[PDB]
Amino acid sequence: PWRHSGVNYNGSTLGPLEFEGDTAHQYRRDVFRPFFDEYLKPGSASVHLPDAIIYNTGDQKWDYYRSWPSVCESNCTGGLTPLYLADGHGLSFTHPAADGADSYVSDPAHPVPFISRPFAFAQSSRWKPWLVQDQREAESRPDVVTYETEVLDEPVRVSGVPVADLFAATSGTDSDWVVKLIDVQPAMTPDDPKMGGYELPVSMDIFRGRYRKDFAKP
Amino acid sequence: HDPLSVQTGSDIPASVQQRDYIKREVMVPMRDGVKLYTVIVIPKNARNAPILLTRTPYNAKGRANRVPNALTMREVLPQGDDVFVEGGYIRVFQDIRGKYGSQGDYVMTRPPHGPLNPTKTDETTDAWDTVDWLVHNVPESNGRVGMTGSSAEGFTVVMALLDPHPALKVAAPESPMVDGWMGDDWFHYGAFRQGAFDYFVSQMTARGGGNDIPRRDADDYTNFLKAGSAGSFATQAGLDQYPFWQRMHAHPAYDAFWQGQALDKILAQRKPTVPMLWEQGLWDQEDMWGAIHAWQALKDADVKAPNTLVMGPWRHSGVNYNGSTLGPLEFEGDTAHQYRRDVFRPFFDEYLKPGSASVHLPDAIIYNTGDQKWDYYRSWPSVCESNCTGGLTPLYLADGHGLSFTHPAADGADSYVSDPAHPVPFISRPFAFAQSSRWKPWLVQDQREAESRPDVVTYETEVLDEPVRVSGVPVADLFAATSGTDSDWVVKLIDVQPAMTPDDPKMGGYELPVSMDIFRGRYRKDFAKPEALQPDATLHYHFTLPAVNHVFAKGHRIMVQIQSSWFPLYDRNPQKFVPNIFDAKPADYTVATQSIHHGGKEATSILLPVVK
Amino acid sequence: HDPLSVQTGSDIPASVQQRDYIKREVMVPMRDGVKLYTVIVIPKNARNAPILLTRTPYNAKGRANRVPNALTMREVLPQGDDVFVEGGYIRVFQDIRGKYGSQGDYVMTRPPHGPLNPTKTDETTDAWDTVDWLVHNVPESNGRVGMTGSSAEGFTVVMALLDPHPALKVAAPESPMVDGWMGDDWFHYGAFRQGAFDYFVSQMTARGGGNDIPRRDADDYTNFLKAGSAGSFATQAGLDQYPFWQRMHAHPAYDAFWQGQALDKILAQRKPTVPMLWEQGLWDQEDMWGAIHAWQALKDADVKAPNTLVMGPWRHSGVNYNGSTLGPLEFEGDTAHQYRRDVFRPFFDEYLKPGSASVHLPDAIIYNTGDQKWDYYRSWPSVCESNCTGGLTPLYLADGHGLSFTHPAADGADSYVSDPAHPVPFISRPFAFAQSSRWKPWLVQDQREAESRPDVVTYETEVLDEPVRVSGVPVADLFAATSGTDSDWVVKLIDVQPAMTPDDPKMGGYELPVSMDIFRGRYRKDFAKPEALQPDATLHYHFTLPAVNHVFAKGHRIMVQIQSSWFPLYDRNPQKFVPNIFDAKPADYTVATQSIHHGGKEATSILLPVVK
Repeated sequence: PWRHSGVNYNGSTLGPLEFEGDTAHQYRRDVFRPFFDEYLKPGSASVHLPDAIIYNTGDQKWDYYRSWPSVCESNCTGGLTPLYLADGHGLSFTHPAADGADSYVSDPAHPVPFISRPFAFAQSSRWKPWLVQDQREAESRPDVVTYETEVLDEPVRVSGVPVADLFAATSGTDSDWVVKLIDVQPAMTPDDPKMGGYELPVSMDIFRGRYRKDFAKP
Repeated sequence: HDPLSVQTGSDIPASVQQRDYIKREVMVPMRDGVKLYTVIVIPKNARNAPILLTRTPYNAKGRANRVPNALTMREVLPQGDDVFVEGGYIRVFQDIRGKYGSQGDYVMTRPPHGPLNPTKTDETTDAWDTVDWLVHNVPESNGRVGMTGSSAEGFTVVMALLDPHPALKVAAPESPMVDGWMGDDWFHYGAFRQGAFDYFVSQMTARGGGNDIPRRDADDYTNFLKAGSAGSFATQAGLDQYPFWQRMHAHPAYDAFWQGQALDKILAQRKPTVPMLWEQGLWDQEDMWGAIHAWQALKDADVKAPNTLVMGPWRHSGVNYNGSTLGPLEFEGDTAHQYRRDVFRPFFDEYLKPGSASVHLPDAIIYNTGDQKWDYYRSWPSVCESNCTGGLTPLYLADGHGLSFTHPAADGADSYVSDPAHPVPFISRPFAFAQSSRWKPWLVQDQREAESRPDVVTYETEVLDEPVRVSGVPVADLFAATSGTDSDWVVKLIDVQPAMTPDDPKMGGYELPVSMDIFRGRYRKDFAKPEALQPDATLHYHFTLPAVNHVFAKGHRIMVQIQSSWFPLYDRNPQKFVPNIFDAKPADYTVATQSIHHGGKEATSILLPVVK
Repeated sequence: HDPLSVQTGSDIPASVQQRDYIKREVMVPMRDGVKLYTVIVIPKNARNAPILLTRTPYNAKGRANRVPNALTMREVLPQGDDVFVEGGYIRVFQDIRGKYGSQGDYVMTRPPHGPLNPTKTDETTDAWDTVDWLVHNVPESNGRVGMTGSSAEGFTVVMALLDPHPALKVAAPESPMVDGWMGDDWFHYGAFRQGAFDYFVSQMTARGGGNDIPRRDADDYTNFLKAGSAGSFATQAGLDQYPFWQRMHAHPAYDAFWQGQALDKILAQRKPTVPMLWEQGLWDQEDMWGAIHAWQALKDADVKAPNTLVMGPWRHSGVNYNGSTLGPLEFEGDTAHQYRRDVFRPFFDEYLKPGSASVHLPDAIIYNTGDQKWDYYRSWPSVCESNCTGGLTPLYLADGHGLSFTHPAADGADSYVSDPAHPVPFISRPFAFAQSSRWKPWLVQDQREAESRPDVVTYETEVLDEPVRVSGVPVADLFAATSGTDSDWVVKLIDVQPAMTPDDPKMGGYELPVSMDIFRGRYRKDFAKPEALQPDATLHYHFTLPAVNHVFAKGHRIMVQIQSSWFPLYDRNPQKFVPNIFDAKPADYTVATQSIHHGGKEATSILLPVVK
C-alpha cells in the first residue's frame, strides 16, 4: 500500500490512510532480505515465494497468493464479473436489459483538476499521495458523471486487474476517457470522522480516444 | 462505628476570599411579573463603577464563566471584555425572556410591539426594566449603564435602542440581527440559508440547552442534496413541530412578517438620542446586513447623536477575539484588541465615567484590507449611487473573459450551464455545518476551485500596473438571462494576488474574495411579490454587495466570478418557478443555460466605489 | 390573530425509524429498593443476542451517547465497543449507586461487605441484581451477560466477580482499580498522587457532574509547591469537607482501611469460576497495579477458570481507542483494535454466543515493545523471584556510572543532593493536571531532562553488541542512604535508543523508560507501620517495578535512573520523619544528601527478568 518508491521508506500511512504497521519495512525484513540471502549468502535458509504477495487495502493484511491472479479475461481459473452502470446513476451486478445514456459537457477551457487547486509539480508532498485523495470534489462537478451501488449489505472482494468496458460517445472528433473505480467509505466513521463518505479511489486511469483501434495508428 | 473508616452515608458533601470579584445571581422582575436571570460581576472594592450590560439567549451563567468559577475577573469574563475588566467596569449578563434561567415564553428574535406582537412586553421593555433595576439595586455602581453584545446579543442592543431607559448612556451593537430576510441570518436577497435548521433545534428544543440535528453523512453537501429541498430536510429533521419554522415556511417572500421585523427601518423612524457605535466584520459570514444598514438608515434620517460605524478584518463576532489573522490572511497586529482599546473603551468611558476624555469619532473607522492599516473617514462613503460627493465607477465585463474601466460599445455574452444535480460547493467538500473552524473564515477562502468549473463564469482585468482603491458599497449591475423560469445569481468581487508571492508562497495567484453575495431572481421586480422569469430574456438585476475598503495593489488583478449555486449554504433554486421553493419537488429541479450579457445596452458590470 | 405571523405563546414545542438501534431507559430496582439508571442499546430486530454490560460512575447516558442520538449504533457507542457492535451484541450501560441518574448514597470505590461496609448491599450485590433483571426483562437477549469496563468501570467488574450471578458467563476487567494504596490511583508504595484532588472534586461534588479546582497559576508545579504540602492544597481547595478525603487523610499508611479494600487479595480468597480476561497497558499511568496483581493472585491460588492477562503498548484505557501510537512511539498497526478483534471478541463469543468457536488462550498475551509483535506465552512469567522455571538476572550498578551483569566485588557509592525546594519535574514544565494530552503518554517521555540534573543519578551499560531480552517483573534491589530521616526513591529502567536513528531523527539517544516507580522510604520495614530512617546508614529496599516485555536491541543501552522527587505528580517527601506527610509544615522540608551504594555486600541492582 505504497506510493512510487514507497517501498524504501515508511509504509505506515499514505495521505489520510493508515495501514497495519510499517508495511514497507515488513516486506524488506520478511520477504526482500531473506529472498536475497538465499542466493547471496551460501548456507542461508531457502524461501519459497508464491506468485504474488499483495497487501489487502480492505482487510489490512498481507495476502500470499500461490497462483495470481485467480480471475481475468482469458487463461485463468475464472472470468471477471461485470459491474454494470445503470439507470438513476446506479451500479448493479445484474445486467440491465434497457438501453440508457447519461451526458456530461467536457469544456477544455475549464478542465477537471486531478487534485485540488492550487497545485504545482514542485509540490512533492501533494504529488506523492495523489492517488488516494478524496474524489468528492469531482463528483460535485457537472463535467464528471458519477455512478454508485447501494450501501453494501455483504462485502465484495476484488483481486486482480479491473478492466474498463466503456461504451462512450462524443460530439467532437477526439476525446479522453478517465475511469475511476472508487471505494466510498461508510457515511459516518466515528473512530476517524474525516473519513465519513470519503471517496477513496482504489484504481483509476485515462485513455486517449484516438488510439481506440490502434495504438500506433491514431 | 468509626466515621473515618466506615461510611454508611454519602460521600457528596451536604454543603459545598481568594477572588478579586464578587458574583451576584438575581432574578430581575419585568413589568408583567416574569423574572429574568441576571449575573452581576462586580470587581472587589469597586465603588461608583459603570455597568456593561449584555442581554443574551446563549446562557448568561455560561457567558460570565469563560473559565468556570475562576480566581480572577479577567479569566471569568470573555476575551471581548478585556478592556472593561482593566477599566474596573461592572459586568452584567442577563438571560433573555424564555431562555435558560429566565422565565416566560421564548420567541425567536421577538418582534417589537406592533402588528407582530400585541402584548405589553417585548425586548425593548425587557431592557428598560433591567436597566431601571440595575440603577436602583447595585450600590457599587454610578447608575450609568452601557450596552453591548454580538450576534443575538447585538440584536438586544438594537431592540433596547428603540426606547431606551434614561440611564442607558451609550450602546454598541456588534454584528446585530437586523434583517433576517434582506441579508442577515436566515435569507440573503431571498436565498435561504440552510444552516438555520441546526440553529433552530439548538435554540428552541428546550428552555436551556438543546442538541444538534443527527446526520446521515459526514458531508452536508450530500445530506442536503439527498433530502432534496430545504423543507424536505426540515420535515426529515422533525422541524415541522417548531413554531418559528412554521412561520418562516409560510413567509418565504419579504412580506409583512419580515418588513415588520426590519430593525434598520424601525430604529430610524424612532430617532434615538443615545450615542451609538455600530460594528460588523468586513468578512461577516452571519450578519453582513446588520450594522452597515442600521447605521446608514440613521445617518439618512439625520440622527441627533454620535453615529459611528466600525468595520475590521474580522469574521462574525471576531471583534471579541484575536484579530491578527483570518484563515490564511495576516493583518497588522491584533486588530480586534486595537479597536477595543483605542476606540471601544474610550468611547464608552466618555458617557459612563464622568470626567473622562471626550472622543470625537468620525463617520466610520474601517480597516484597509489592502493597505493594512486603520482608516478614519470623516465622511463615509465618499462615493455611492446617489446623494454622495461622487458616483460609482463601473467595471465592465468584456470580451475574452475580461474586465475593463472602458465601456465596450459592442454586444457580447458568455454562457454556462447550471445543473442543480451538481451544485457549486460554497467551500471545499466535505463540509458540515457543525465544523465551526471551516465555517468561520469561509469568506476569505480561495475561489480557484470554482474558477475551474464549467458552471462558473470568470472575468478578470490584466495584471495591474497602477493600484485601484475602493471604499464603499459595490453594486452588482447584472444583465443575465436564463432558460428556466427562476434562477439564483451569485456575484463575487475578487482580488487575485500576484502570480507569485515569494515571502508567503501559498498565496501566489490566490483568488481572495473581498465581497460576494447571492440574489434570488424571483424577487427581481418586487421582494414582497415573487414573479416568474421570462425564459431566454436578458433581465436587469441591481443589488448591493458587502462593503469594501480595499486597494488592489500592483501585480494584482481584479476579478468577477458569477455562478448560480452556493451549496449547501444556500438552498438550490429549482430554476423553475414554484410557489414555495421550500416545498420544491424532485421533478421541479431543471437544468438551465445561463447567459451573462456584456457591452452595448446591456453592459453587465460591478459598480465599484473607486476613490482617489 | 394569525398564528403563522403572530406568536403569543412559546417557540419551544410542548412535546419534542431512521435508526438501526433501539434505546431503552430503565430504572432497575436493587434489593434494598434503590433504583439504578440503566441504558440498553439494542440493535434493530435482534433475537437471542448476548449482553455486554458496563456499570459506571462516568454517566451512563453520556457513555451510550458518543455521538448524541446518532443514526447508527456504531456512532452512538464508544470506540472500544466496535467489535461488539459488529457482533450484534446488546450494549448496557448502568449508572452505579449514587451517581447521575441513579438513586442512593455514593461511596468512592465502595468497599465490599465486611468491616468497612456493614450494610446489606455493595457493588457485588448491585451487579447481581442488575444481571438478574437484565436476563428476565430483555426479550431480545439470550439471557447471557458479559461484563467489561475500564478504570472505575473495571472496578465494578472485579467487584461483580466476588460473587457473580449465574448468567454472568464471562468477564473482562480493563485497567481496574484494585489497590489504590499499593500502586493504583491514590498511592504508589505510599507516595501520594496529587492528581486525586481534581478527581475527588469532579466526582463527589454532586450526584451528577461537578467542576475542577480553580487554579492560581497555569503550572501545577508552581501551584502545589506554593501550597506546600498535599493537605495544605486540599484545605485551600475546600476539600476538607469531602468525606472520602477525610478518610484518606486519616489513613496514610497501609492499615486496615486499605488492606480491606485490596481487591486482588479478596478475589483470590473467593475462588471464582467465571472465565476472566485481565487487561492493562504496559504504560498504564493510572492503574499499573490492578490487572497484573489480580491475575497473579488468582494464578497462585490455583483458579479453576480461564485466567489470561493481556498487556498492550497502551496508556490507561488505551485498549478502547487507537493503539497505533503513544507519544512519539509507533507500533505495528492499531494494537488496541487487534486485541479487540482477535482476542477480546472471540473469547466473549465462546461463552455468550452458543455455537461459537472455542478459544484456548495462554497464560499471557503481551505486546513486545522491542520486537514490535504480539507474544503468546503459554506460561508467564518464565522467570521471577521464587516458584518459577528460572530466577532473575541482576544488573549491577558499577563504577564510573555504569551497569553490568558481572558482580563487582569492589565497594563504591555515588551521591546526589535532594532539595525539596527544587523537586524534579516528572515531565517538562509547565504542566497542569487538566492537560490530558500531556498526562496520558507521560510514561514514555524522554528522560534526558532528568539525566542533566545534579539531583538525579544515572547509570548506563555500554552500547550493546548483542540484544538483551526481558520478560516479566523487574525488581529494584536498592541499597541507599539518606542524611535525613525519611526519603522517596524513584527507580527508572530505561531503554536508551541508538545514538542516531536516521529513519526517525528525533529518537536519537532518546531515553525511553520501559518501567519506573517510586517507593516511600518510611514503609521500608512495614507498609502498615511507618518508621523513621537511620540518617547516613545504607538501608535495603526491595520492591517490584511495572512489568516488561521488551528487547534492548543492538546499538541500544540499558539505563537506570535514580532520584528522590517526582513533582507535582507525587507529593514531596519532607526528608524528615513526620507522623503524617499530608500535614507537613514548611520547616519540615529538609535538604538531604542521598547515597546509592554499589558493589560488595550492598550491591544495588535491578533484578531483570532476562529470557533466552
